[PDB]
Amino acid sequence: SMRKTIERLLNSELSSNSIAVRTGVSQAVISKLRNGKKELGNLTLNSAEKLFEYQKEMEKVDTWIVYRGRTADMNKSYIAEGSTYE
Amino acid sequence: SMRKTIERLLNSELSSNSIAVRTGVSQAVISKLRNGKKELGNLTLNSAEKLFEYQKEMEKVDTWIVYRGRTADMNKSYIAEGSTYEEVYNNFVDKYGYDVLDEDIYEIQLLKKNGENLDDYDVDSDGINNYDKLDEFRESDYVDLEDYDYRELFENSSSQVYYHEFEITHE
Amino acid sequence: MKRNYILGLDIGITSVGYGIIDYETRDVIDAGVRLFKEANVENNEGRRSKRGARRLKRRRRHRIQRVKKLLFDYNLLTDHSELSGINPYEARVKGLSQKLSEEEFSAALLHLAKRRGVHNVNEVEEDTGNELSTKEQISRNSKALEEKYVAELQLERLKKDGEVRGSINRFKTSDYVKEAKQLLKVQKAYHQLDQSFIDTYIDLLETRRTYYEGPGEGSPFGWKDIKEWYEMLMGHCTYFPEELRSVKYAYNADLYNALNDLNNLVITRDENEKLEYYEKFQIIENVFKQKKKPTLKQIAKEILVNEEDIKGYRVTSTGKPEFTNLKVYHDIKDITARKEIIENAELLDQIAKILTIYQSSEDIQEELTNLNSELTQEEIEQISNLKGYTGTHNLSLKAINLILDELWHTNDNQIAIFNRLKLVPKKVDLSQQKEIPTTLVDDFILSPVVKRSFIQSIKVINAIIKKYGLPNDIIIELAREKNSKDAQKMINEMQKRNRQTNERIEEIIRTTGKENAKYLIEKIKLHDMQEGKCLYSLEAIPLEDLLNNPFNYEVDHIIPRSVSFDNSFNNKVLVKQEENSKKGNRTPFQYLSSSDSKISYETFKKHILNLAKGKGRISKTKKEYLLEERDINRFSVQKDFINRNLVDTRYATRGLMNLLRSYFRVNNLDVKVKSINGGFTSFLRRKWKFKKERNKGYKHHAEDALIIANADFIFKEWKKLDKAKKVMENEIETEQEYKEIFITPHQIKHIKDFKDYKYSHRVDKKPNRELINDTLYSTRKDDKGNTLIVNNLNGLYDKDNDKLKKLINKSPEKLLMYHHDPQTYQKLKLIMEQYGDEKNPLYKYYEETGNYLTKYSKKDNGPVIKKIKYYGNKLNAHLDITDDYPNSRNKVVKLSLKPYRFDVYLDNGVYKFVTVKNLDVIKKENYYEVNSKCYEEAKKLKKISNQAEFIASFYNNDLIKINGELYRVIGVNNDLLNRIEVNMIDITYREYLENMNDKRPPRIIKTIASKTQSIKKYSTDILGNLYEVKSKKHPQIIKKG
RNA sequence: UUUCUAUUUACGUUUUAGUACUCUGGAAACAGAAUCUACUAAAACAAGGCAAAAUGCCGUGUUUAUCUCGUCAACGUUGGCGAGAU
DNA sequence: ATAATTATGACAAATGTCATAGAAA
DNA sequence: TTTTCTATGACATTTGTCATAATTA
Repeated sequence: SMRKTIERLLNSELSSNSIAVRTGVSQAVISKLRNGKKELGNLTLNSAEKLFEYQKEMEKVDTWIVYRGRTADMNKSYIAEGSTYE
Repeated sequence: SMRKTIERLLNSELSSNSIAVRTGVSQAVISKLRNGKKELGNLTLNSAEKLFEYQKEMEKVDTWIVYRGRTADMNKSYIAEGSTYEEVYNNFVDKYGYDVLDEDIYEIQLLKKNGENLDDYDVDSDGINNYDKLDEFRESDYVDLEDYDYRELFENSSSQVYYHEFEITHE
Repeated sequence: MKRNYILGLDIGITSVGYGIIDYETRDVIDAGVRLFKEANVENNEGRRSKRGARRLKRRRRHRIQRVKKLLFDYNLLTDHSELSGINPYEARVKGLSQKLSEEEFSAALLHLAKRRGVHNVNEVEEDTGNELSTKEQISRNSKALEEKYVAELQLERLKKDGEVRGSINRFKTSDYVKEAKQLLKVQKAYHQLDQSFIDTYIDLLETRRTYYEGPGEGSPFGWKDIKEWYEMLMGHCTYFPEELRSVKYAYNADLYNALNDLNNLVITRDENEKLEYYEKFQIIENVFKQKKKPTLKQIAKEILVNEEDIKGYRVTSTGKPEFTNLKVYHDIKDITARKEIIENAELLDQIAKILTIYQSSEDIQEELTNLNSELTQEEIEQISNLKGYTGTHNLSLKAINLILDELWHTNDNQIAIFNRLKLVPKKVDLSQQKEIPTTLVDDFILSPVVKRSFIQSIKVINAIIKKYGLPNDIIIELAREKNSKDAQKMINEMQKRNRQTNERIEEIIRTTGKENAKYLIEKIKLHDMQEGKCLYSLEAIPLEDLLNNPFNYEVDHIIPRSVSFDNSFNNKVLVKQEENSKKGNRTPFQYLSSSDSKISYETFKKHILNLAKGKGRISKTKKEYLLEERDINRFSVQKDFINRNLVDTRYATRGLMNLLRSYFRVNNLDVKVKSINGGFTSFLRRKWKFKKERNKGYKHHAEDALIIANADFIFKEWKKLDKAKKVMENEIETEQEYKEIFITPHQIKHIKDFKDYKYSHRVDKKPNRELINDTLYSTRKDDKGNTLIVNNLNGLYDKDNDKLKKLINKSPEKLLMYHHDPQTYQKLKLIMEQYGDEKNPLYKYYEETGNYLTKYSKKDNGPVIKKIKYYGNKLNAHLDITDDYPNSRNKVVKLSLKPYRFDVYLDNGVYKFVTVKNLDVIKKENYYEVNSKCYEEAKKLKKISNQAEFIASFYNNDLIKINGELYRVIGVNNDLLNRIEVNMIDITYREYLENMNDKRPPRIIKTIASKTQSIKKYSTDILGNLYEVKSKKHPQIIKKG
């Protein structure tokens, strides 16, 4: 539960309720953290891990994907590549 | 504060009180986590970051290898220590000098590892005696020693350091 | 001539750099560095352990000789008699009964004598590498020797185990004496013996020199009797010459150390912060006489105040508070608690001295018995078994009483007591001496590295005084590292810390997604230490906000730098710009007391104390700086800060400072000498931006020294710190004023541009330095007529030693076994092939069969094989000692003749040299003289004519000039091939290779045999001037030594 | 701040000698051979230098530019002293 | 309308930071 | 002796969970 990454989620433009739904942590706790009524240090490791895991997914940018497709006989091969699966 | 690393410190042989003094956390909590009366998840990030920072240093274990070498009579003792065996050789040739180990041992091992025949270079008690040829071999890109053979460099010298005993500490 | 100048010293562990600065113009008259090979305790442990051996060998030989002479007297042993075939063990057992023939008897007596065994069981001084301690071994042997004498046990071991020698044959002298007298009582009934002979033989068998008798007559390391023994072991006290130094664990000196700690303690109370005579007596009595190990909590309870108010005490490495305890007094109370013993200072002192000097308990009990005290006989036996009293040289008792009296009455500390009393060393009269005397450095107890550095530094001072006149000011820095083993440990630890911080920084850069962390390392280090909490307002601080808006937070100093003189991260914090602006050049105490802060002082203290304990993020000094309630305006408090941060306090620097100050005061020379802390020069290096690199060679030890001298000039151009100078030699400003005072890089570019950095090295003419590496390798003769050294493979059965394997597969013909005994090679090979996978096939064989590799036998009764000998290499240089070993079929040689010096000759236009080896310098009394015959033989071996002109003679580190490139000789590599070894004068070659990233081998080796146009000799004085040396026309034969 | 000394034990590297080992001649007594591997005694264990039946004694550490003047000492060269120079 | 989001609680059950207890060596 | 070892708990405070009441486009 890196303090810096959890800090990025709390300072993100993502909604407190929206973060809460995905994290599973209460919107109340998220709001009181942004309010400062609560401190990140006093947070249970379980809750801290959930916030850290949720923030990790957003750092999936810069991906490059290649498609190798073989015809049923494994003989003729079709290959294409691009930034997003689209 | 990765749960796995804290789980590793809890599973360590270090005394609950020993970790507490170093981390600043209470022996009570560490002992209760180990007993299982307390869940690592329920711990605060503040206290867990402390236990995590402790493990970090232990996780990256740094081996310290201390060379104790006694002269044949067991009377005069030579001792050097360093991080990788290569460091042990480099300290022993600085503090106590090269002429303590057998003459020209570093060169002889390098030539042997590359695969050259030692006899051609006239290996002697003084060691490489055909300096002219050694210089040519050095010119060729030699294959360097692998930090597991500096031990061999120390244990193939009996001129003065007859009894050699290496102690390796991991922490 | 006469030029006012400031002198600066950088006294390292392997160098002493000196620098000269103009008093007026910040100029640089001369810089340099004296060098010397690192002193090591080991070498002296070498000479001493060996001396200790030669002596054991000499005493054994002398006892054998005396017994042989005695047996000639009674006609039992005669020159004609042959003692060759008699077996010692079988004869001792027979003679314990029956009769012994004249030979067998002689063999047995000579035999016991060769080996008497230990006397004081614990007297032994050795490591437990044998896995069986000496005391436990004697205990087991005695438990086995209840009804059997020594000979019986040894013979039984030889017949059953097959061995006698080893670590199992360590006995006690009493059993040997019993066996000797038992056999003699029987054998005297058949041969002509008298009780005088019996007593003489028993005496010779058990005689031994006690530790307080020393060597015999005529020894330089001896003493006439026991009073002289006290004098030698204790030594005359430097402070009062006629009085001898006392022991350290003695009660009075314990009281002195404890009172030092008690005086140092500061307690925040309505009374004075320093404790006064009456409550000091109360605390010392109660705490240090009722509890074995005093703690801070006990002090707080007895004075009934808060432990939170106690500051200024020594702390252990683990953070536990440390208080020196009256160990001897509690040890007394443990056994006996009567009043008559514990309140007698002289009795307790004498008890301590006896326990410390007399190692043997039997001597201790006797010495207390001779002391007419109130001790009872039963109590003396128990007190005699006390241990851990092992300090010999400590301040004299007469001076200890004087210091204790002043300590009791006043709240002062030792340093200022010494200044007030003006105690001056009196071992050597400073008035008569023309130059600072290097003798005084011997007395202070300093490690040999520091002693050598001090002697070299004093010689540098003498040379500079003789050359450029009297120095107006001297600044002395002793470097932090105690010895090299610490320089590496520290460098390794620092590297590890740097790596962990780099790991934090790189992870932060990725998580933030910004590169701001690259210049934000100082703040980000502070953030987690404060846990993102403004220490002045308690408000939580986001790490991301610090990267996004670095200007919203600033690195403020807890204490103003005009007094704190501390610029470490301990004195730095991350605070709100408004908090720093409101705080000013003041202390956090009065500011949190003031209404400007948005938090109360008590809550601040509570948060600081809990934070300090948690996560070890607040250092010990950090909370003291934060909670410094005492006003900085007080002169004593500013002085305390200067001493803790700017003035060195280690014993070594002080002793050198006191010696120099006493010398300058006695001669009435207006010379101010001052010291600088190790971190201050690092800070002043950092802020003047001189730290480009640390591998430019030795010129680093010079440059730092220059900066040191510059410090003096910046402590007199500004009156704001001028008073502080008067404090160091013996108002309050903001931090930007501090930057204005110290950062200013004007006339400091001179250190950057100066290039004439003279260097010098210490020539080592000492003769008898060492002769031949000791390992008496045997030799054999091969088919081709050469001679091969026979190295022996050892520890074959050990798990990690794979030598046998590698040799077997690569070259079997090298094991002597291959030809002299073939069958056994077949057994070894079959074993190596089957279990070849393991690193050590022999260990795996032992792990499955449980048998060592026995020699091949038809009956399978062969002995074990633990050493296999193998031909190794050919023989080139050797000190042939074969003459000592009689009738040797094969030669016996030693290797690596250590060269003493080499003399260069110019014959027929070509330069050759003859190596005067150390073996050719024979010693007659005081003088050391070069063996003429061996020198002539070596000269003729080099094909040198008798009219060859003599050029020079080079010892170690004498400067040589070959073909125009200067070098320093380390010693000749191979004489036959005419190769000498030189390392460059400025930077050690190993470093010269790294600054070019070259991979050439590390030792420059140059050849003088041919194509050598010039071989001149240059020499350099302790300062470092380079003067070409014109030597004498005959090589030196007699060195006074 | 922890150096400088002090006494002692067992080992240990080596040679010789002996007993086992290996081998050949050979029925072998033994004769040898080989000197390899284990024990066992004795001897040497920095080159050596004193000393003279002594609980004997020194030899791997500290201190070190070189040349010179004179002074003094050991003994001519080294000292040591001083005073210079390079 | 309406839904997602934003602020405060209540409460059972923990936690950090201090002890002590008894043991163990 | 005595001095750290685990274990257990006290207490003031804070959690996590599970609510509301409001809010705005």
